[PDB]
Amino acid sequence: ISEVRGNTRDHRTAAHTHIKGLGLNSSGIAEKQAAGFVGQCAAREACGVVVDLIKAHKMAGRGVLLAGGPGTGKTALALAISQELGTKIPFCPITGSEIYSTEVKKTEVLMENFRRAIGLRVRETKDVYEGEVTEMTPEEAENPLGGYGKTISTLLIGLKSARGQKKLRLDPSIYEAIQKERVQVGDVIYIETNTGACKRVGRSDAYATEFDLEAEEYVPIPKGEVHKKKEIVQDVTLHDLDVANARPQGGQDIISMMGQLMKPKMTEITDKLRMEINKVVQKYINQGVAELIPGVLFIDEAHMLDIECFTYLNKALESPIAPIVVLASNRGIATIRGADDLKAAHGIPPDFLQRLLIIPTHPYEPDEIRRIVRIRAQTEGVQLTDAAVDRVAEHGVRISLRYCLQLLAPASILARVNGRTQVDVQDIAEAEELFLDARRSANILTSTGESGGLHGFIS
Amino acid sequence: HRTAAHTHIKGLGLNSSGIAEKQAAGFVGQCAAREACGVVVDLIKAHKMAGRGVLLAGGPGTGKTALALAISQELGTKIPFCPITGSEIYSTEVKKTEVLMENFRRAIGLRVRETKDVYEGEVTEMTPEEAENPLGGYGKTISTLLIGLKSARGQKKLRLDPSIYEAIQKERVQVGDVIYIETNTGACKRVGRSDAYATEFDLEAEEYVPIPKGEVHKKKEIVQDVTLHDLDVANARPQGGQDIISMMGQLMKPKMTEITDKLRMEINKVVQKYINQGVAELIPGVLFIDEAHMLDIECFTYLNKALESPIAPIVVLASNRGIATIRGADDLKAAHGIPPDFLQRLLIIPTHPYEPDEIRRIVRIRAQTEGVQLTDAAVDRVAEHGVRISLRYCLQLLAPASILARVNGRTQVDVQDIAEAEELFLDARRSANILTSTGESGGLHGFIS
Amino acid sequence: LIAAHSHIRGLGVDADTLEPRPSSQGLVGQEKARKAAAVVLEMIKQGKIAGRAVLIAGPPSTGKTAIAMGMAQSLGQDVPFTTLAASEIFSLEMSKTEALTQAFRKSIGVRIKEESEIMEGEVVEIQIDRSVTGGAKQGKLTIKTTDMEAIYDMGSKMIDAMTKERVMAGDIISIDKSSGKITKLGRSYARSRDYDAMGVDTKFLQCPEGELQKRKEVVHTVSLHEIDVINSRTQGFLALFSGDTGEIRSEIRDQINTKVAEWKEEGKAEIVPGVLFIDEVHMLDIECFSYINRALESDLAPIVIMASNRGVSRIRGTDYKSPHGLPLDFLDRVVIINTHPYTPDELRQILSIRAQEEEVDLTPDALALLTKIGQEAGLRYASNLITTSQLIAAKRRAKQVGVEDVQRSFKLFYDPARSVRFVQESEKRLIGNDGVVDFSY
Amino acid sequence: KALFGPTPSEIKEASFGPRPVTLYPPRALLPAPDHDKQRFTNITVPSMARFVTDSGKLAKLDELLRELKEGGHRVLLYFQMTRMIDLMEEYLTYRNYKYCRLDGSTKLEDRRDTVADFQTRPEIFIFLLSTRAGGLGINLTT
Amino acid sequence: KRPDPMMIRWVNNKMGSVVAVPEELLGTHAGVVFGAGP
Ligand SMILES: Nc1ncnc2c1ncn2[C@@H]1O[C@H](COP(=O)(O)OP(=O)(O)O)[C@@H](O)[C@H]1O
Ligand SMILES: Nc1ncnc2c1ncn2[C@@H]1O[C@H](COP(=O)(O)OP(=O)(O)O)[C@@H](O)[C@H]1O
Ligand SMILES: Nc1ncnc2c1ncn2[C@@H]1O[C@H](COP(=O)(O)OP(=O)(O)O)[C@@H](O)[C@H]1O
Ligand code: ALF
Repeated sequence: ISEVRGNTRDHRTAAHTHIKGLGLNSSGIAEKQAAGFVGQCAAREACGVVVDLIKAHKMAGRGVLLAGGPGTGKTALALAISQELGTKIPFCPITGSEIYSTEVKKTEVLMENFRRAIGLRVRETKDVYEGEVTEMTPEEAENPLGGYGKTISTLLIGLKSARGQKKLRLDPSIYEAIQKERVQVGDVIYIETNTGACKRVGRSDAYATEFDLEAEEYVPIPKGEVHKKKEIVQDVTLHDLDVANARPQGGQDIISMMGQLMKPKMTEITDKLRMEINKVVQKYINQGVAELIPGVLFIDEAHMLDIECFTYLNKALESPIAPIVVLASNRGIATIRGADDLKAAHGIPPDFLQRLLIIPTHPYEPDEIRRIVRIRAQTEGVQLTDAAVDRVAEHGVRISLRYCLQLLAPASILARVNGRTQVDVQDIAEAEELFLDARRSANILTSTGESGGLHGFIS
Repeated sequence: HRTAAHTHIKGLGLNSSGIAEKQAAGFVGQCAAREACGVVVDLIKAHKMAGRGVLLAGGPGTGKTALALAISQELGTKIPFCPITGSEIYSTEVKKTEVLMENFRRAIGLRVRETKDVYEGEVTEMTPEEAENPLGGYGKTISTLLIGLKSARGQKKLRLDPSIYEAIQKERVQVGDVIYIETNTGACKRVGRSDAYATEFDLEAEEYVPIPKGEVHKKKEIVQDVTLHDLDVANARPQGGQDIISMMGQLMKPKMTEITDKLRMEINKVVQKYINQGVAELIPGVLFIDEAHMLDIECFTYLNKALESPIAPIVVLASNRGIATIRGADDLKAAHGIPPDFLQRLLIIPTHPYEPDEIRRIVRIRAQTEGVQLTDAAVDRVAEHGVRISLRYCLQLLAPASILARVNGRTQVDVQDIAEAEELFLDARRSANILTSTGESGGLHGFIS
Repeated sequence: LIAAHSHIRGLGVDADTLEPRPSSQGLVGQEKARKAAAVVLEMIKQGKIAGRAVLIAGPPSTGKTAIAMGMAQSLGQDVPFTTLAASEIFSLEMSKTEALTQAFRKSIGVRIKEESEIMEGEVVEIQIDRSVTGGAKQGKLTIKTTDMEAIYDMGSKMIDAMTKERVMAGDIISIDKSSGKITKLGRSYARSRDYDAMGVDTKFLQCPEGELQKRKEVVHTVSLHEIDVINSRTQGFLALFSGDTGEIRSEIRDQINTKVAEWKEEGKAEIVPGVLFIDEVHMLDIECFSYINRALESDLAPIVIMASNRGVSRIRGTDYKSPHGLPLDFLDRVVIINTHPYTPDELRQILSIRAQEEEVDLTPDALALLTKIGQEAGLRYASNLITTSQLIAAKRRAKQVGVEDVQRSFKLFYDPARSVRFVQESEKRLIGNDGVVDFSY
Repeated sequence: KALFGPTPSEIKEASFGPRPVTLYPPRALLPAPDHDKQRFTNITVPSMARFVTDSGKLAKLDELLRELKEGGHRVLLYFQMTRMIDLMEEYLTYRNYKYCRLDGSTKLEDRRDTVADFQTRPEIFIFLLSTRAGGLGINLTT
Repeated sequence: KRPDPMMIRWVNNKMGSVVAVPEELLGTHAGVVFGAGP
């Protein structure tokens, strides 16, 4: 049906594709450049302890602040933390701007993400019989019931898979499932042993040629064993348990079915539900059938949170089940987003800041900027003459790190369209002239928009 | 049983002449205000008036809310007393002027005679009859049900319309059940099984009930108390029919709606029929808007028209504020926080601070109300607060002091237990000093500004 | 997990004298405030008095939440203790007034008793009849003790339960006849061999003895709010949990208040009034305070406890300041508890409890240094360094947290005051309140 | 039709047909009521527990008869009103108490029989008994 | 009493279980599962 593309796979490169980890010794000391990082040895070592905090299940509701100017690698450090944890531990990134939902109060939006950052791992065994129905045969009973004339003591079903077939002897009550489900010979079904009922996947595509037209799609014969008994490990967040309880999905009545045909509007999940969910979760943890695996809620531009968000986070972080929260901020001393009379450092209320482990991120030396240019070039696949490297690094000292990382691809285009397989000073000197930085542009504004005028900028 | 701020207030404590006894029904003083509240009770009990406004005006803790709750007791249970704060008016579902109208009509009551015309019996037969419709695609439809009802002194066979069969069906009625049917609403209730065949061995946990005594068909009469707002809500969210709109209207989430003047006017016509039919007594009541300074200039400008309505309750406002900015009208200051052209509409009952001997009396009334047996030196101690501190701070100390005395093994509170209560539990002013002295400079241990 | 207050296991007072011990049940110091909270706790338990507002006041830290969490532990599970952050009240689904009304009514329990009746026996036989093409079902259960056999008729709801539970002969089952729930307790017979897919060979049990029916007195506690939600509705009682409930009409509450009183007079219910704890109470608006002040005055009002960090501070929604940021005519109705910042030996004792709760073996000099840090950086920061130094010690395989680990932790992680200096030392490179910044070296 | 489901003749036709047929809708799509006892109406039925507790005399009598029954104390109840001894046996038949009745409306041979019945067999627990018609002459020494 | 025309009956006991089918359903589609269709 679909025409599979045989062409080679490759990965897009984004602003942080070069970062692969925190780059630490087994002693936890930062290597001066490793895993894509250059410098920030203090902040990487601190994040390494935070990583070991998260992997140790004693933590609940601790707070971290990544504090430092724009460009200083706070986003890179958060992503590196996430990569050090890996996919088995939740990392839930948001900005403060995402909390201003129109659809529920923002303390609900934040508590959703707070519970998204908390994972639950449940182990259960799946136990089914599974195949194409090869036969159905009633076993007439030894002692029939009077007045009925028919009495069946067993129904026998043949199931085949790709890997075998079995004669299956079933309690005759399965007649109810077969008759409702309209199971026929050549249909693919499974029998689940916790009910003894059956469900029909479809007709086996071995029968796809029975007619010139039949109104169903066929399905392949199951490629497993005819009997499955498997442990299954389910990734669950506690937010999944919130929604699954607060809006049940499978309801067969008109109001349920009309509900599932209309937009699944968020609702202000009660603390009573969440607190009972916690109690049943803690029960199953004590049974040992589930693991709690708290992860990371990361809030970037946390200075976009307002004082109502921060005061709720006080209560939230005090929960006995809670992720770690990592905050990033760049806002100096600034007015609290929802308390116009109050200024504080980082734009974080002094009440709340006292809870956080602050990690400072510092600027970069000229030689670190150069090393970052080397790492970024080989990641985007660009290759530079050393004089192009030094010119890119020089703009990085004079203007900004980000601006210079953004010159690499434009200059690579200009090089290849000039027939050069590597970029040189002539291309950098050309990329930097097509693509201005904010300062040179602001100078054009300041010179041209000194007044109103037919060709003036507008203000 | 539980003791609250006003549990000692029982009434206005007036003489039959309408003069206030200086200490009666739980009050001390406010005599002129209690006498004015008496004349307001007379204005309410005489049904003749609509839309008169009263303002209780006076500083916090002068008993304005005690006066309003005393009115609520002198009126008794029959008359509607509808208390709200001005902060209840800001709904998220409907405009704030809707909430005012709902409260205006909640404050007008109706007592109405109702005849319930019903069938009751053990279901002895139930036999549906149906038609093959033309091809509408939904298939066959039940045209009617035939149902046999047996009572102790008769039986019927009823040929039901199929909308009553849907009531019967959604009530999960079976043969051998005892059921009740209202011809008023078409509604059905399954009362139980018969006490016949009441074998214990059902998992179904049935209530077996006796056969209805009397005839199958009955026409009982009962007296219902309702407000005008109860009628508004019933007719705006219809739910008493067996039609599809009434059916689905029970499955949808309940939500308030901006009931139109058109509906309210036509319910006046309906209720006036009940009056002319002699089946209803109109009993207008009172709306108490506490904290009326929390209303805004749109609320107050609506109240102009609402009070001019040819039926409206009496409105009692209370405010505790001096010359203050009108909310929603930061350009306008007025006394009481009430717009000056609305204040013209009201009769103002000014309410005054208590004297030190009145405070002593209130402390003793309040102590014995809470069951705090309390020595006279201890009374004098508590009553030196209320003079030097708010009156409320006196009354709030009585419960801690009782606990501390009982913990000290005393049968009764001495001055010592109050002097400990004074130390554990500060007034606002002593706490305000702690703030200003500790927050005298910033730091790790400072209070946050 | 270990949370901020997980060591708090009570208020730490002598139940007879209400005298605070200098350290017990995980609380330390605050003796005046702990005694005051113990008198409040006693008048909570006594139930007699309604609508007392108690404000706990103090600087940040100094245990105001810890005291309130100590109170909650001392009440136990039975008395309602509704924690509310004042920022929860600003719902989009309901007004602040309605949100407060629900928070009050969540704090009053109705404790309702019923005589359930239960069956327990071996299933000897099951018969089920099913209408082809659905609709009606019928059946009989034959169920046994050592002493009885009886045959019970079954309806559709019970047959749904029986088939969902996959009840079979030889199962021991119990049936709560009042709710209709079934539980399989085990089996008396072996699991058969004639059929496949029969599932789990559940626990063996001997047959139940005695009579099949037994009465069972059971007691359930429900809030006034939970009675509100199901009585404002025909359908959709999941709004108890999803929070879909709108602004419930006051006619419903007035009826419920009347009927719950009558249920108390009938002896059907006990009212168990509990606590509403409003933390960060300074975050409410003037409109909220002018609701609480009169909501308190009702006979069904809970006891309301509050905490505030604020000094003489602006009231939200208005132009002016007040003590605690709370209106004066509100504070008129409040008795105020003041907490006081800890001494170094109080800091040392708290940090020892935090260390023991986290199971961290501090060396004595590390506890001394953490105390010195506690005096100057703060108790929360000094607490954060305990779990951090434990991790650093584990990197070097140290069996105890040494001074080197606390110094290493102090180096890696800044306290608030040091971070404020770091901000002031980098005002050029951080984003200012003017939005200006310099990105260059 | 969607809410209340397939019609009974349609169920018969579908179940007796030679080949399966899919009904409309094909089931009742009306939800289950959340209140398992109040269902879809606002009609209330007075409980007999409410009948006991809405009289202070009867609430106190109910406790007393319980203790008396466990004591084996066969007991005579005197009423000044005939309508009350009617209501009393509605209560006594809601409970399991075996009772008999004598009042001024019972006919003379019925009075002999009830008096001799109660005085014969200990099975009867409560003699419901009118003050005037039952108060004189008879012997109730058991 | 002769059994209902359309209630198919399942019964389970120590001997295992059986399904019994009304004589009225044999020769209907509901008989096909039992070997007794039209
Ligand atoms: N120490 C570092 N080593 C390598 N790359 C870095 C480092 N710090 C920042 N970068 C890269 O330079 C850019 C600026 O860092 P970023 O984290 O975006 O700054 P901010 O913390 O202000 O968001 C990003 O593309 C990031 O991947
Ligand atoms: N004249 C009075 N006699 C007895 N008790 C009073 C009197 N005035 C006020 N109180 C009591 O003092 C307390 C505060 O009065 P309150 O009515 O709350 O004042 P306001 O409502 O004007 O703030 C209440 O418990 C009230 O019952
Ligand atoms: N007296 C105390 N005893 C034990 N732990 C305390 C005490 N006071 C504060 N703490 C702890 O210090 C931290 C901050 O105290 P907290 O009560 O949250 O302060 P706040 O009153 O500002 O909420 C919490 O982890 C708390 O457990
Ligand atoms: F005097 Al009598 F029965 F008591 F005749």
